[PDB]
Amino acid sequence: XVYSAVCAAAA
Amino acid sequence: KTTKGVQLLRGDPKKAIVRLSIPMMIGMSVQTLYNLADGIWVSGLGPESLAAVGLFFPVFMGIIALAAGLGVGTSSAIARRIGARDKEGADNVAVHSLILSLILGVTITITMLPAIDSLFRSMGAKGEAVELAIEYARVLLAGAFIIVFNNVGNGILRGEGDANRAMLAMVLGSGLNIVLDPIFIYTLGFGVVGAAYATLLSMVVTSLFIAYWLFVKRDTYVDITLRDFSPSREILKDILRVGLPSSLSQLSMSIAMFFLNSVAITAGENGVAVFTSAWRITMLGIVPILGMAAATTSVTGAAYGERNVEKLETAYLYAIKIAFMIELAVVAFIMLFAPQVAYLFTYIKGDLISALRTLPVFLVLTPFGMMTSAMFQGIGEGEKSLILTIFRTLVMQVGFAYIFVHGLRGVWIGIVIGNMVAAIVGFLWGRMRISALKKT
Repeated sequence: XVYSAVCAAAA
Repeated sequence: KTTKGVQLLRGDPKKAIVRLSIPMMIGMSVQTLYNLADGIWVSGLGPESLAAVGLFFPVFMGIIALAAGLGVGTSSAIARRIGARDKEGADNVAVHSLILSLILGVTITITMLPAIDSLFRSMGAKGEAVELAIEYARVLLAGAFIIVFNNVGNGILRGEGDANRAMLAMVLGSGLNIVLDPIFIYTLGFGVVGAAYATLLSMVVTSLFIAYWLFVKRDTYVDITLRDFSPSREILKDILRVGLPSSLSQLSMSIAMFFLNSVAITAGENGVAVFTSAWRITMLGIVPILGMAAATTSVTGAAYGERNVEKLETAYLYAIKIAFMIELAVVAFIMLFAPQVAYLFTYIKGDLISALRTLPVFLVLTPFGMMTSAMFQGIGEGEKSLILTIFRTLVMQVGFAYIFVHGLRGVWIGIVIGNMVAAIVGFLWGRMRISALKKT
């Protein structure tokens, strides 16, 4: 989501 | 002047690793549940609506990595300060990060807004078909400061062992986003932009909670005030030493997934459909790891503050164990219930099983190179967590995939072996830093 990392990880 | 989270942090490292990680893994997971919801609502909107989201993906991930990265530096800096029994320093990192959130946040808004309409045209957007792309990105950038402020507030809390109230923020934000998504998109009939207003409005509420916590209630361990503010050149270097390489790291993990699809597009379109879906399923197992990594940083920082390596090594080594046994269950499930997992993500079923039986096996090796990068940020050396991420995803994961492609099984064979070596390199380098600390 937002907090934290990246993520997504979805489309 | 000592909260519960501080006593966890300043206590048994094994107890600290677990009781901080669980609410983090929860928080990280509940927000992933949102991405699946917003993922299925937007899908039905049509082909034209998904084209605005996918174009607004780099700018979102770009300002998520920044906000989160700044929060990691905040979390690590406060954790190290509290470990050294330095309240005056810990209180002063909290204020320093709050000003940085204002600077970083608003700058993202005022820099990107006038450049968002050229971004689409540069990519080759029509002007009417992707006229939603500017409208979607306009709403998000209008709260790009709130995103950062939320992350910092979250970083401040998990930096003092307050992962419980940090979890609350992750749940309240994802929950409101979840309930406002169908109302804004469908009921109010705003379409794709309604999903942006849902995300915007939900983050406003989270900040209201965050602000109420550390500005109004002030029931947090640290003291936040400007009355005798001392602009530090050292605290600024501290937060950025972890923060800036953290931002690049979170980008590099996804900026390499593009090259993996390129090696899937070259070996074509039917292969990319298999790779992308199999990747999305397997990458779900990273969410529990991320919580452990967030907890590892907090505890290896407090141990670095207390200046004892035996605690720093224990927490970091315990972190790998739990993350190993968590992935052990996850991998087995995906491999055993592969056709069942495929059915839900495929509405190429055969080629997906061939991936979900071999590809997810690299999830077991991951925690070694991940907890190391976590504690690397814990001690304050983010530049090493960055170069280990560059080595893993971009150098090994991609490099092996190209070495095997020059069929489709060579793609998963490259990712696994590449991540297998990186875990071996990462664990050894993590061990070397420990011995270097024991000799210091």
